[PDB]
Amino acid sequence: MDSEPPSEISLKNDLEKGDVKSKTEALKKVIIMILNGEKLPGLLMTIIRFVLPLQDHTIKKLLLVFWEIVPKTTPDGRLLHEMILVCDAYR
Amino acid sequence: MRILMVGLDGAGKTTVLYKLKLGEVITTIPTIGFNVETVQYKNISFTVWDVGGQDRIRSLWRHYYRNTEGVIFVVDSNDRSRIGEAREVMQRMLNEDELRNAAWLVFANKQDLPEAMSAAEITEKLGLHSIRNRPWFIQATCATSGEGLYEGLEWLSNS
Repeated sequence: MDSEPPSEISLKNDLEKGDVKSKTEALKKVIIMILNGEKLPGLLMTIIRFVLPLQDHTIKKLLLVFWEIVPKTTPDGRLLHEMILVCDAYR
Repeated sequence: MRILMVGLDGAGKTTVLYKLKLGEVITTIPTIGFNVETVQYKNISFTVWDVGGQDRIRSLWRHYYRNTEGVIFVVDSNDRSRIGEAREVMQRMLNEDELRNAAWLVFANKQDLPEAMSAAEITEKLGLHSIRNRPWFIQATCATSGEGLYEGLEWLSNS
């Protein structure tokens, strides 16, 4: 997904699927559309839900990636708190 | 079947989960995070998300709401100071659109303790009678003995 700004409905579906690869790919697809500068908050609860505690680095690294380029803007699955869904289980 | 089990810290959520999964009473630590496990009961495989109840984590439950078929809300029946707080958490949880049709099962837990509030008392304090929009049930439990646990899984499976 080079740059496709309407694809956020499919990404939500792909983000949790019971297959780790699909989830990684989805979250990756979100990153590439934001970096170009395209739509991203719809997904947030889905994105945040699988990855949170785990020591399994790749999804964690992917989520960690998305928190330095848009964390502030996206708020469906995060909202505003001191120990946000950016860092609460990332302790 | 997808299940979300929450409640305030120390209610007994992880004790419940691992009693169900291992038939064992484990020595818990506060859960900073979740535990997720699959349990077989009578041809149903329940995937239970036990999400820690301390404040930081409490702020995160909303990410586990979506796709939830049923909600186990664990209450420490012996703690009277925090029952109002439980009531407050649970009431706005009931207002959550992703939790809209999910089956609501309250566990009044630590029923084994001498001064534990009764399930009826808890039902009045949590305002359970006022839920008309979906299925609810309250069950007295003791997670250490295992009492009431499977009666819960039973009720849940009949959603």
